[PDB]
Amino acid sequence: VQLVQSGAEVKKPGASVKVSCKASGYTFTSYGISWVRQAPGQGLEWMGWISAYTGNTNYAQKLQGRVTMTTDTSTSTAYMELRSLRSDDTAVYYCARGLLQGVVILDSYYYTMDVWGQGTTVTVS
Amino acid sequence: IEGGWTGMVDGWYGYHHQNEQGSGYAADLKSTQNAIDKITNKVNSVIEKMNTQFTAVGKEFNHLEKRIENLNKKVDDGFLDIWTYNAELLVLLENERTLDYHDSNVKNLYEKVRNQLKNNAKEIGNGCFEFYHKCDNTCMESVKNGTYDYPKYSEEAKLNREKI
Amino acid sequence: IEGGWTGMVDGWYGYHHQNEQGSGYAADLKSTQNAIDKITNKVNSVIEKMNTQFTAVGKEFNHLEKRIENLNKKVDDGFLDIWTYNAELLVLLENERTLDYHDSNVKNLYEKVRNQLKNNAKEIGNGCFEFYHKCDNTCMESVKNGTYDYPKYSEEAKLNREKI
Amino acid sequence: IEGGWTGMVDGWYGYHHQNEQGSGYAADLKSTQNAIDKITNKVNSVIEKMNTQFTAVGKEFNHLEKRIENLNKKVDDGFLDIWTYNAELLVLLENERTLDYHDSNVKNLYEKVRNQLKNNAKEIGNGCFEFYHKCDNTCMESVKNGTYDYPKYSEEAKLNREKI
Amino acid sequence: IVLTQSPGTLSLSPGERATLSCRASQSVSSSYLAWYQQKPGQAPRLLIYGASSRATGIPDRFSGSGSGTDFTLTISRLEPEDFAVYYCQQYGSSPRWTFGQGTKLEI
Amino acid sequence: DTLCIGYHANNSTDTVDTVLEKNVTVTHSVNLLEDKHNGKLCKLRGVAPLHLGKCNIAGWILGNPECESLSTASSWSYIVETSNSDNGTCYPGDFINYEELREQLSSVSSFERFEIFPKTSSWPNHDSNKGVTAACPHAGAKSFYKNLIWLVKKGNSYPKLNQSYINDKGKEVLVLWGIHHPSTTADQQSLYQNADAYVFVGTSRYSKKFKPEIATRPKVRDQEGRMNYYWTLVEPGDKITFEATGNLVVPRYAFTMERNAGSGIIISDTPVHDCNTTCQTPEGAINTSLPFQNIHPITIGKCPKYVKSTKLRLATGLRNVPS
Amino acid sequence: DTLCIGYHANNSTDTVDTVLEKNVTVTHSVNLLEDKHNGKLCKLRGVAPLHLGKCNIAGWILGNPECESLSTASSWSYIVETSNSDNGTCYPGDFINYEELREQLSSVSSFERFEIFPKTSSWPNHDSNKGVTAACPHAGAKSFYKNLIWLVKKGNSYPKLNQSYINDKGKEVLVLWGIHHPSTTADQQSLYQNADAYVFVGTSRYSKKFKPEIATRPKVRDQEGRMNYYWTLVEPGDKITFEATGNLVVPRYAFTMERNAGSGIIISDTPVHDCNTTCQTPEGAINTSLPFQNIHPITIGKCPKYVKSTKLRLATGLRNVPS
Amino acid sequence: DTLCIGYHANNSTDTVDTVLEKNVTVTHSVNLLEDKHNGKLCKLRGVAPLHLGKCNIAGWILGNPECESLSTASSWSYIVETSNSDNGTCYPGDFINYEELREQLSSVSSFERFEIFPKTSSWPNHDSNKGVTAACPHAGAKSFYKNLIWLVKKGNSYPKLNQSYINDKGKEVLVLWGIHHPSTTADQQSLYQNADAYVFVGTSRYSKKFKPEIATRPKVRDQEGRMNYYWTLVEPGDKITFEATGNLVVPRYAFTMERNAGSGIIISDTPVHDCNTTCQTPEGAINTSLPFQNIHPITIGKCPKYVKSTKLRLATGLRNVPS
Ligand SMILES: *[C@@H]1O[C@H](CO)[C@@H](O)[C@H](O)[C@H]1NC(C)=O
Ligand SMILES: *[C@@H]1O[C@H](CO)[C@@H](O)[C@H](O)[C@H]1NC(C)=O
Ligand SMILES: *[C@@H]1O[C@H](CO)[C@@H](O)[C@H](O)[C@H]1NC(C)=O
Ligand SMILES: *[C@@H]1O[C@H](CO)[C@@H](O)[C@H](O)[C@H]1NC(C)=O
Ligand SMILES: *[C@@H]1O[C@H](CO)[C@@H](O)[C@H](O)[C@H]1NC(C)=O
Ligand SMILES: *[C@@H]1O[C@H](CO)[C@@H](O)[C@H](O)[C@H]1NC(C)=O
Ligand SMILES: *[C@@H]1O[C@H](CO)[C@@H](O)[C@H](O)[C@H]1NC(C)=O
Ligand SMILES: *[C@@H]1O[C@H](CO)[C@@H](O)[C@H](O)[C@H]1NC(C)=O
Ligand SMILES: *[C@@H]1O[C@H](CO)[C@@H](O)[C@H](O)[C@H]1NC(C)=O
Ligand SMILES: *[C@@H]1O[C@H](CO)[C@@H](O)[C@H](O)[C@H]1NC(C)=O
Ligand SMILES: *[C@@H]1O[C@H](CO)[C@@H](O)[C@H](O)[C@H]1NC(C)=O
Ligand SMILES: *[C@@H]1O[C@H](CO)[C@@H](O)[C@H](O)[C@H]1NC(C)=O
Ligand SMILES: *[C@@H]1O[C@H](CO)[C@@H](O)[C@H](O)[C@H]1NC(C)=O
Ligand SMILES: *[C@@H]1O[C@H](CO)[C@@H](O)[C@H](O)[C@H]1NC(C)=O
Ligand SMILES: *[C@@H]1O[C@H](CO)[C@@H](O)[C@H](O)[C@H]1NC(C)=O
Ligand SMILES: *[C@@H]1O[C@H](CO)[C@@H](O)[C@H](O)[C@H]1NC(C)=O
Ligand SMILES: *[C@@H]1O[C@H](CO)[C@@H](O)[C@H](O)[C@H]1NC(C)=O
Repeated sequence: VQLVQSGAEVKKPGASVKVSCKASGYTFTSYGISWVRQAPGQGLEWMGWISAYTGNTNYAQKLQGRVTMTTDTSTSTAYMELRSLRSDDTAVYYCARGLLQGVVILDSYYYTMDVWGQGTTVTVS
Repeated sequence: IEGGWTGMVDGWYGYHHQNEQGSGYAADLKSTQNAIDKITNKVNSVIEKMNTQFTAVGKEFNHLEKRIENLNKKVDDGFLDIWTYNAELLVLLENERTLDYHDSNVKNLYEKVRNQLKNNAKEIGNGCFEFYHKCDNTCMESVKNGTYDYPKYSEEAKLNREKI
Repeated sequence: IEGGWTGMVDGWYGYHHQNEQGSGYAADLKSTQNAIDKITNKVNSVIEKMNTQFTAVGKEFNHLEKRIENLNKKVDDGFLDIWTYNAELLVLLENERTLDYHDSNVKNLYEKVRNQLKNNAKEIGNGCFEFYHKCDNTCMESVKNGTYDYPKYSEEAKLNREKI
Repeated sequence: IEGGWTGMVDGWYGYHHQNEQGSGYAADLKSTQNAIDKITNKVNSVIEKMNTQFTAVGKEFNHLEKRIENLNKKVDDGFLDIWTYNAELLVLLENERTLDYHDSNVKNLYEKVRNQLKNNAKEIGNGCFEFYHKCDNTCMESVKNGTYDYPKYSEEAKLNREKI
Repeated sequence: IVLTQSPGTLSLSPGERATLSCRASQSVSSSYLAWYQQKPGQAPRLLIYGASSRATGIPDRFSGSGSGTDFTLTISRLEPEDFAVYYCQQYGSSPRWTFGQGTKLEI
Repeated sequence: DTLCIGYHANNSTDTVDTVLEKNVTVTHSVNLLEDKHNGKLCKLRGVAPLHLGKCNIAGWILGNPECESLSTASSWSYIVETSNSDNGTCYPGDFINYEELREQLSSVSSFERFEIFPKTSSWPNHDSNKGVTAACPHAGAKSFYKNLIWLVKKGNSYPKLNQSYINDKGKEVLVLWGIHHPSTTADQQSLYQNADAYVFVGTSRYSKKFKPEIATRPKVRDQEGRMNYYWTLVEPGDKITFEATGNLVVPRYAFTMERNAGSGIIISDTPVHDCNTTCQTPEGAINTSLPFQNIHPITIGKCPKYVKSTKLRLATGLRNVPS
Repeated sequence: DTLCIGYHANNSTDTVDTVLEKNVTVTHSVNLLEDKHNGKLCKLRGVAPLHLGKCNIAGWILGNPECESLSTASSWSYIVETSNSDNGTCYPGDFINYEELREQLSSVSSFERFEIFPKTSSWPNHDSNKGVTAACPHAGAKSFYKNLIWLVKKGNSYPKLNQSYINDKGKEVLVLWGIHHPSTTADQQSLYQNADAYVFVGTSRYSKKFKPEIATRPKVRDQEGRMNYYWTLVEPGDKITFEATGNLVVPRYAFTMERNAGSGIIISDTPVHDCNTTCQTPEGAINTSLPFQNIHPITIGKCPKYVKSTKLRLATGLRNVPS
Repeated sequence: DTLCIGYHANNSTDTVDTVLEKNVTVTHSVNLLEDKHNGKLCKLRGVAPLHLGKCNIAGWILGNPECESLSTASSWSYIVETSNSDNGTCYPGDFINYEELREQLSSVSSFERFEIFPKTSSWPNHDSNKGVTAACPHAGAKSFYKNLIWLVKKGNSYPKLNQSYINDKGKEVLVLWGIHHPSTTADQQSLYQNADAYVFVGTSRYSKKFKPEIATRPKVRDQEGRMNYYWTLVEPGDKITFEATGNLVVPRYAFTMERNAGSGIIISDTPVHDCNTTCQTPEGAINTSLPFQNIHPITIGKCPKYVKSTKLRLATGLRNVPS
């Protein structure tokens, strides 16, 4: 039903950052979890997707090698590791429920992001 | 291979785990997901590739246009036969392929295990394998994960073969 | 599995008996009958699934309806082209599957006898197996029935290992 | 079989050799010739089975023949939907068939190699084989052509197996 | 794959049609497109699941359409909440999503 | 002791094609394409067709003298014409909605001919014993149509016709009539009184006024005039009326028919024989359950679909590889 | 330490047919054939249909007094007619090119009624208040069509009509009129002056002259005389003229219309409910996404293709064989 | 001392869709869908097309003076009509069975223009030099059609016309004619003395009498009167008779035509060039043996079935995986 993001923090360039997304109200392992970045202004550009059920991931081609995701299914929390942060990467990241796994998808609903979190508002400076 | 398992909770393909430290029915997550995604694309290709336009069928004709009215019926009947016949064969052919496709994947899983073990376990022939060497749950997970090494407990298996 | 057997008139699949106590060809009637049932259902599915209505094809038009006669001709030619193209592809595709199906089944018997015989016979690769152990007619019958009592033959294999 | 070879001059299937006299890629001429001829016949069958008769698609009707214009449109739209749906499914199913056909051919070649080298080479499972005995260009060419005679080397591989 | 928003609703009054549309760079299935609404200061929410239908807890005023490369939102009547940024979500063949530029409606 | 697994061989030379290779020999196969026919026409669903060796539909329905010898059946599934059958219209002319009539008559469950307006009592004021064309004589008798009679002036007078009929049967009634178009005014007066003629025919659903078109035309069958042939169906319980001052060919016989199905017309020289079929092709009836045939694109009944191909044969057996 | 390779089994009873085997139970399946409907009619594309109910399309389009109460929508997605449709033409007669009018009206982007020739001032030289019939009374009032008025002689005088409509609107205009065919000459003279008369209607596109066809006819309703009904489309800017001395039934109302993408006419007694659907069937709205349906093939809209087969289901899971 | 088995790869970018997965890269593929054309019209069956450029089929077939810049050909593959083909019938009118004539003219194996009724001797009692109209200008002066002539009274008298042509050729003859409908009675009386006049045309199979319909019509192309255009085919051995007392426009030229009805009518604004193709599409000719094309639903000849899909690429090679 809900997605809860971890608290915001301010990091210096060259560090790595851990972003957590806790999900509740539905079976965690039926749905995948995606991340979307929103810089101040501009618009949404997709960050990545991880299959909570299978552990499969998919990342933006231009960002390959610096973004890695894992899922802890015993705690029901997804984790994102963002390497080599630069100052232009200040943005609010959102967690969303993505394509579901384990059954045949006939409806168009499940190819969309239905529930979205509050946003972690990570600042890089 | 020889029948399905009612003990699985979530998944289509999987393994039976019987060990001194525990027991259960752990699904083959990567193979099930690849097969399901391919079946999903198969069904969506069958459904979405039907080209539908905004049209209307059925026409009113005058007494003196019976020759045309039957032509409309002829057209509808011809399309009906085509749509019935191809649809039946399509469904039947897709179902045949789907079942063979699924059987191939389970056989592939059997081969996946077989080629990985490299004579470190006894093949039963009923779709099951009995390990010669002692295999812990970490070993079992290594087999499920597809990263299991025959050398790691190779000599013990040979000794257990001699014990035959 | 290379060429066929000219003397086998009791079935499509079977076994070749070459023993000093007797020889000859014999069908695997359960497998052969399974092939017959699936192929018969296949042909009946191709035949029975076409919808046929009581209709009339061909219509007479006068010299001021050539446009309409040409429309009827276009309809008949379209249906003729669709039915010929679909029938030719259905026949060719299904014949490929029928032949592959049969080759799969003969390979399935080869694999099944391999799994029953295990290490008690040398594979030739041309569809033949040469037994190391002496197998009496009834012993053969047990092989073809899928009830080969492997442990009572291994004791002779122990002596045959001194020959290899 | 784990990836494509961009260094091959020609042929769809082939071999790579690593030896003291040389190293490189070569085509399997019999398998590649058979696959090329069967695929060419498949393509020619797809083209040849359609034989359109001379027609004139499109008819002009006056203002007070609107039902006839809608009937002609109905016929053209129906044929358009049948041909589009059948063409999309024919190409998709044929492409699925071609890719499985190619994987079957390479697996069958792999199995033929297993049949000749069943007891002479270490199976790795990634498309590679490692010889236990020393093999020069002549025995390698024999394996490529077929009919490699196992007894000529025999026990030397056993001693290397003993060392391993 | 990319989309161009080409917004035509940059400034308009409440009560009139917002004839906003999205263009895809390639023809896509209607089942893979969705439209999102985000009010500044709040997290985004889903508005339409596919060009042809709406099945969520949202007022009946939101009804989209579209085919091929040309898709529209066409929200029939505006209100104070309604003016918020709109996004196009396009699913590809891989498990990957791409977004358009979007646009803000000025009150 | 050697035990081999393999498959049987056969002396059959049946050859099939596949996607990947052509001319594959198999030991057993079945056909989908029927390439055989009986060469005979026969009854469809148990009711014999109406066969008109010399007459066409126009001849039979109008009652051309050459059609007197044709048998009348109570029902048909289809109508058979021969390729040399052209003894149709006697007086040169053209049926209006001819093809519509030809298709509507293709299948009748109950067909009866009856005299709608008795020749000897319906027209006491007109001469019904003339109207002779000399175009289609019967044994030199110059006879006119048997189902229609052509009325002429009694003698220096043509009293106005006013006739009506009530369809008191439970089935549809097919009523035929014609309009004569003399070539000249002098012939209009010689044959009919009152050069300015009116003809009106109508039912509750059908209502049409006719006038003559008097002009000199090319000679056909040695006559320079023309006749138009019209028809209509009278629903049960309705009324059909005729009003005329001349130039009207009135029916004598009319047909009662209950239409129940679609069917066509076969043009064929094949003789008719008693056989039990489900589909009739102009080349001959077929005896098959197979999905396709290559006999003729024009068939009647629950026929296999026409395919322009030499063979559609499915393999059912094994590839035939000699020892 | 045992591992065994196998697959999921379930309690599902879905049975799927394939080529090699029939009645195979599968753990999961997807239906391709839709066999449900809402059971009520709804608005195709969200645009309301025109519901005539008991009244036919000729009746409503002509202003039949029985169905005067029908409202007019500015747009239609399709037309709903009941199976007991009656009160079409209210004076015995027959529309010519009736089906073409019905087909053209099946889908209209814009449809508004206007008075083309105002009754009060358009015909001061003729009596417009006696154009009534007992054939189709409104509550026994002995009235006539609402969209057409029937002019009769005034003062035993019938001046020639020379009326026209300029058509300065930007959309096509549908103009309907009729021709009266009295039972006898005495009725022509009693009702109209000038027994020998003509009616001419034409545009740049259409030009046709009509003449009364006076004859006694079979009685329909309580009258023998008949009316023929005609319609034309008037192109924008194309002047339409009505020149007549004969039995012209002049229009009073005409329709301004712009046609939408072609649709059809559905005949059904199903009640109309207010909802939206992707597709309309005579048994009710269907809003499915599946490629096939088995609901009566007279659908309007973009819809699944109709098949006769009882069931079409694709397997997605494995054969369900518990062990 | 090792060997590896594997498949070939190359620098291929061909993208192939499959049932289970999309956008598969293959080393070889065959494109079954033609999406290219040469942008030009060309010869079909080796015979040059008839290209009208600016003329309508009606304009050319009646001999419209603006169309004189076009020469005819002895054989046609198809007829090309452009989007600017406005120069059709000059005089306002409605060409009856115009679409059927267009179908009959779609292709002819042998076509020649024959002078059926030479002006010098065919009408010694009528004036064949008048009949030019402002609605058919040529060189700034009033003119008329070249294939038809409009007869008027020669000496304040219009003798009855009786002319016929005997078809002494071995091919069918297409004969065109028309009938004039003056705006008012005064115009017919000034133009023709008879006023009450008829036109009769007939053959063995064709017989029709026409009468002028005199009425005031909307003004089209500066004229109120109308012309009706008719045509008929005369089979070898038959004759055509024209009998009229006024209001007849009679042919001067007629065409001998050995018909080939297989072809159609193409609408295209692209020029005709020299090549040999098997199918012509409005965008341009194609040269292909492939089963499918996505260029246009409307094509003439032996071409691939139009398909709306973007691509039907059939794989021939194996999956391309660099490694
Ligand atoms: C699971 O498989 C991956 C394959 O790369 C491997 O890297 C990982 O270590 C495995 N996990 C285990 C054995 O827990
Ligand atoms: C084959 O084996 C079954 C048990 O699996 C047994 O019941 C049957 O009698 C056997 N038949 C023969 C011929 O040995
Ligand atoms: C095959 O041999 C049998 C004899 O067993 C014979 O009856 C049959 O006609 C032969 N068929 C052919 C095709 O030679
Ligand atoms: C197949 O065999 C027939 C003779 O039965 C022969 O005419 C034809 O050319 C052959 N086709 C091929 C491809 O071998
Ligand atoms: C079959 O033939 C019999 C012969 O007496 C006939 O009565 C019956 O109606 C026929 N049935 C069909 C279906 O032709
Ligand atoms: C029947 O047709 C033949 C055909 O040559 C003709 O000679 C004969 O006069 C015709 N008879 C009748 C009665 O129509
Ligand atoms: C058709 O075949 C059946 C046998 O199945 C036979 O009884 C019947 O008489 C045949 N009819 C014809 C017309 O050949
Ligand atoms: C199968 O079992 C599940 C258990 O949750 C139940 O919900 C479902 O309805 C059952 N299905 C059938 C067909 O019994
Ligand atoms: C399939 O099973 C149903 C019962 O669920 C039965 O009524 C039907 O006849 C069966 N069909 C076949 C072909 O066995
Ligand atoms: C539309 O589809 C939904 C399912 O998504 C269904 O509940 C609803 O009843 C349908 N409406 C109609 C009118 O059929
Ligand atoms: C859908 O139906 C509802 C019924 O209340 C209606 O209000 C709404 O306007 C309809 N949709 C459209 C696009 O008109
Ligand atoms: C409408 O039709 C009914 C059906 O009989 C009839 O009773 C009624 O009088 C008709 N009303 C009008 C105005 O035609
Ligand atoms: C692909 O590689 C070959 C190697 O010879 C080269 O000739 C060809 O131009 C290359 N293709 C492209 C598109 O660069
Ligand atoms: C297929 O995938 C490749 C991967 O980079 C991409 O470049 C190409 O554009 C894709 N083609 C389609 C049609 O999606
Ligand atoms: C092919 O085109 C040329 C013109 O370039 C022409 O001369 C030749 O006759 C054409 N071929 C045929 C068979 O007509
Ligand atoms: C030919 O078309 C042009 C189009 O502008 C028109 O002006 C001209 O009058 C036409 N010629 C004739 C003879 O009608
Ligand atoms: C048609 O294509 C073939 C294919 O090689 C080519 O040889 C021929 O010249 C082409 N003809 C034209 C007219 O383009």
